[PDB]
Amino acid sequence: CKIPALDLLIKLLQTFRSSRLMDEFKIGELFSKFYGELALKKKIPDTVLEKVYELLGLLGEVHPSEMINNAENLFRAFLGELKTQMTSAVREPKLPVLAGCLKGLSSLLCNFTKSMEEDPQTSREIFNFVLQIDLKRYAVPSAGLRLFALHASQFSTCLLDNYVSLFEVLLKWCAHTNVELKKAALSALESFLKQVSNMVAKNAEMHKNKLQYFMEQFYGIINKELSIAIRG
Amino acid sequence: IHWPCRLTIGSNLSIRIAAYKSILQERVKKTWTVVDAKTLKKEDIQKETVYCLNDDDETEV
Amino acid sequence: YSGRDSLIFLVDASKAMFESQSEDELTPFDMSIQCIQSVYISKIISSDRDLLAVVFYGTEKDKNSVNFKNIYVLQELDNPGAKRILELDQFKGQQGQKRFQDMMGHGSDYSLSEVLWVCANLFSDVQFKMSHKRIMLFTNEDNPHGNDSAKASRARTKAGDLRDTGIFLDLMHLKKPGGFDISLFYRDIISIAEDEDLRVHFEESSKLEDLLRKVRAKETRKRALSRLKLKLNKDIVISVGIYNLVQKALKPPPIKLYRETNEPVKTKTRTFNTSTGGLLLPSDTKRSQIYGSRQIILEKEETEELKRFDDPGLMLMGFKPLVLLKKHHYLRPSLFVYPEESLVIGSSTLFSALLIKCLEKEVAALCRYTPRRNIPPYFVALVPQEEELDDQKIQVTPPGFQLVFLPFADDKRKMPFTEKIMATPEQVGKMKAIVEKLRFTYRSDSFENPVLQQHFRNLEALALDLMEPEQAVDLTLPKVEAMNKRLGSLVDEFKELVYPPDYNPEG
Amino acid sequence: ARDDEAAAVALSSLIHALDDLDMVAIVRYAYDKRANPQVGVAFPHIKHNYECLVYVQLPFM
DNA sequence: AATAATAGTTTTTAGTTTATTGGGC
DNA sequence: GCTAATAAACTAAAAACTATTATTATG
Repeated sequence: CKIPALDLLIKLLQTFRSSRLMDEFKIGELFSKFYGELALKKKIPDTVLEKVYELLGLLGEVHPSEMINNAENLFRAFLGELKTQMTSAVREPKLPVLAGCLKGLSSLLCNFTKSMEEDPQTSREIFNFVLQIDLKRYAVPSAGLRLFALHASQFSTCLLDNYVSLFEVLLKWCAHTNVELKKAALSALESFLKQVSNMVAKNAEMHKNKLQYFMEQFYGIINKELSIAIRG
Repeated sequence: IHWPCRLTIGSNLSIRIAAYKSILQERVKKTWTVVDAKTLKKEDIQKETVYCLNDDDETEV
Repeated sequence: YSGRDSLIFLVDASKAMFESQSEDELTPFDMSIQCIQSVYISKIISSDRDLLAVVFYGTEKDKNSVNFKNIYVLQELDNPGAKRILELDQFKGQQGQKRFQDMMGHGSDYSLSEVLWVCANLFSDVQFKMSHKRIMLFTNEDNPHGNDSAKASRARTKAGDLRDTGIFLDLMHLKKPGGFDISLFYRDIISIAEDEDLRVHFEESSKLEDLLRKVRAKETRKRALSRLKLKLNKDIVISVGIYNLVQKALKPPPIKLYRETNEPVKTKTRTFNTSTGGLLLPSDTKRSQIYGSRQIILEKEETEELKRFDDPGLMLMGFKPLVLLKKHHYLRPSLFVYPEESLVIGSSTLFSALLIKCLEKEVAALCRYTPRRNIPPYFVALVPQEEELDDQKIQVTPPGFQLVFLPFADDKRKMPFTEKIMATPEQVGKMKAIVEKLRFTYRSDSFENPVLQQHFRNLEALALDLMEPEQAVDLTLPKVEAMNKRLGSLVDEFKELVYPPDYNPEG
Repeated sequence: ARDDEAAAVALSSLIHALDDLDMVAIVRYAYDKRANPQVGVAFPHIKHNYECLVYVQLPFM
């Protein structure tokens, strides 16, 4: 299970990206079997093999109920391993490949589940929120940016805090290099701004954050920033 | 625990002896039990070994 | 790594090698082939990862892809396998010798340049890194290609050539009436840094014994067990190599393999929800320990942070006289540390200075040691071991510091020991006399594990399909009758001196 | 072992001879049926209230 | 459009399991 | 009559020591 296996995973992934509901149904059997081989708790697989998460990140079918009935189990496993990952107490806030894999998985699976209905929503918001330093074009922050952007709505009512910090972190990330990171930050930006505008419009407290947060920085915008500010 | 035995010397002498591991390594005398995360019990927690067919198959051997 | 080993074996396929001075003696063919069996068995025991080959010459056939006549390759440079051994055994002995001579030619003219060509090509084929371009052959003649001056010239030219390419060759003396005529034709053609110009050696005179002897050791390469750092003052930190000169042995892993295929089965073992028959999750795992009433629940990173005390490293605790440790404060087998300059350069200078000083000081280096992550630290003493040499100036002891381990208070288990009892000096003299009777000069390498050796015997006899497993000889059995004759009546003399003659030491 | 005071006196004489001659005894130890017999070194340990020998395992080649 | 940081290779190594005399009346 | 150490064999477990290569720079 190596570059051969990894390339095979990439192949079937791009297949499912192309193929949509012609023979996308002999997957539930396969879905169960990848859950089982992932339920092989042996640490034998390499971190690169953890791209298996993108494998289980699924959108090529209607995802019959059993897919959902196991998806939350997958989610909980990923949350636990993330709790392990960020704890720099293991000397590692590290998860070299894991982050993007679980990002893609939750991207494809949150489409079916997990609107704002509970604390777990805020929990996953937080695990994303911890997003210190990276290396080699800094893929993990971009992964987090895309993940949030696709499901910004499922994060409402818990983005109403730290907005100053979230905002400035977004600004620096798009200001940073690796234009892929820039555009990921852009997308996350617009998703966040739309969502916060929506929540503010329906508030009764809109005035507080309104007059305390926006026109000052909007004036202060005066490269690409202005254009975003224009939308803002 | 002592080692009551008889040291044999050559072919005609034997000495009853009592050995003792006076110096010893340090290891915990209480093992760690991995119970369930919900029942908090290990009874539902037991292993299933599979010797999946080493050929192009997965049947347990 | 620093390279691997390469070696090929060559045999003169001629009637002069199937004969003997007296035919009761083995033919050079037969002794050579059994020595090859021995060598391959030693490799399989020790370093079967190396690559081994066999080729013929003088036979009236050739199998080399070069297709030069009489140059018949037998095997390419391959790891020693039992199949190869059987291929050798079918013609080993002076009946398989005849069978070989039937199915295979034997005895013909050729030039040594051909065999040198084919062996050079075989070396060139393998893409790996070989630290030794060793060449082995078996013959006891130097004349047939010195017979033709052109053949001698080309052979020596190619010999110098392969020496230029760093190829090494060696020949064992084979049993001849006349011999290979030392320095007549092989004193420059052979890459030698030694001298044995004392006899044409018509008789065999070589290291064949060691070649036919079988060592039972793995002799793994030299690896840095660790390059871990010393935290001298938490500012000055040194890089040093970690090694042991001795490692407790083991047994090869039991390869579980399927019945009617002999194929090792890929095996996956996992836990599952026994309450429902479902399959568990790594999150489902909850670490627990019951004490009296409450069972206490902990996690993995919790289980390691309690094991986490400090970074992997060495923390110098101070100086302590070497005499301030008694050998009965022994712990797991001692280790050794060598200086290194991989990151901390100049640190070897410090190591030498401190070695010399504490040798003059006659004190040990007490340190606090954490091997690895999430490992508690322990008290460790560093005795300065001096580089000890011999007549050949070989490091019978290398320089550096032997690493010994300090048992803790809990490590002590004070027995319910009784009082102290003396003895008469005449009994002490009896004991001194008996000791001098059975005095034995110590020698470390004079012993092996009989279980290890016998399990080997089983293993290689199994692969070799022997008429019996080899009867491994236990060096640890004391020759009881030898001590009886070496002592005489001193045994019973001291027995009646101490033991009441009516009272046997048996209850 | 206890109740063999003759063996106790013999062991004491052994210890005294080892001290005087600076000998150390090379011995073969076999813990039980299923423990591998092996070689170790035995040297005396002396305290005011007890004299004893100390066994330390030794390696092979 | 080049160089670079990063993979398990074995190899030890350190918990586990067992089948082992032992205190009991 | 009950059931406790126990070293042996057996697991996983991390580092050495690999060899490989996405990188940025730059045209």
